[PDB]
Amino acid sequence: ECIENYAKVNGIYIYYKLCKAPEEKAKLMTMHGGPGMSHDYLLSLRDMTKEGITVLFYDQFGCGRSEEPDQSKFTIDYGVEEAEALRSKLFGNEKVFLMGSSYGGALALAYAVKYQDHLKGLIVSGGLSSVPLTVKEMNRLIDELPAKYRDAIKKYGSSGSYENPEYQEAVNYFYHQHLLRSEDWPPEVLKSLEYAERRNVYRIMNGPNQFTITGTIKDWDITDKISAIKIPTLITVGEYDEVTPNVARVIHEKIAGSELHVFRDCSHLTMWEDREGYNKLLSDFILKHL
Ligand SMILES: N[C@@H](Cc1ccccc1)C(=O)O
Repeated sequence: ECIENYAKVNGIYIYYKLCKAPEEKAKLMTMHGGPGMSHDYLLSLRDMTKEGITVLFYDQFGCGRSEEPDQSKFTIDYGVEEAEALRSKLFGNEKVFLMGSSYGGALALAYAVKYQDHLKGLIVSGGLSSVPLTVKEMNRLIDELPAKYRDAIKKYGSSGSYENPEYQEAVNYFYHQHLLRSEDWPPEVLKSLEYAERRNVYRIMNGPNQFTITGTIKDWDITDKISAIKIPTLITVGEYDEVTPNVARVIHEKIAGSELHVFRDCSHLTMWEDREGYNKLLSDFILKHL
């Protein structure tokens, strides 16, 4: 199994899980989405160890098993230093690959913008360089939703009545349409969702739900900066991704040399909807840039 540990990182105790590859060829660091989720829903990327790729999972500040730091530290810039601190505290001066999903991708970009010198490659799956853009795009998704659920999200949404069952059905439908297109959501995914609903980070940095981004990052946007990323970048996105491929396009358009792969018939959690295709894509990318 993977080697887990609860070591002090950048001041606070963080939880990380290192899964070493039998014949290691590259170290891949992962950043879960949210803010407030956990590494749990990214475990599917573990398969890559079978491809000589060591994968490092870890719960960010206030997430999963890691401890919650002062609320003044609930920032993307903070997560970056946390990541760097973890990357050096575990691998030292070794250049690794960084992957980020959803908010984790945005975080991955932020990190890459400052610490790309420590990276051999950047992977952004369903990530974003601008929240407003992401919001401008999710609103469109809600409008394209069958009125039944659209009116509900818009009705109880303005009254902050997220507890209402009618609003729930809509949030459920939307999720099964742009978050994970499948009947049986895997435990790992439900665990990460459960975690975000039990900790504070999600409520403070993101907001009520997946498309109600009213938290402290509602205005985050580093699009006019990501252009500085010169390292090999692989940007993926699902056809029906809640963080639309158009949002991915913006990242691709800036990062020169970057690749943009849209997973057809996939949504946000493409690592589960197409675990084999998704993993093969990432592993092939990494190995081609050792
Ligand atoms: N909270 C969702 C989508 C999202 C991420 C980041 C910002 C806004 C929305 C996720 O990470 O799966």
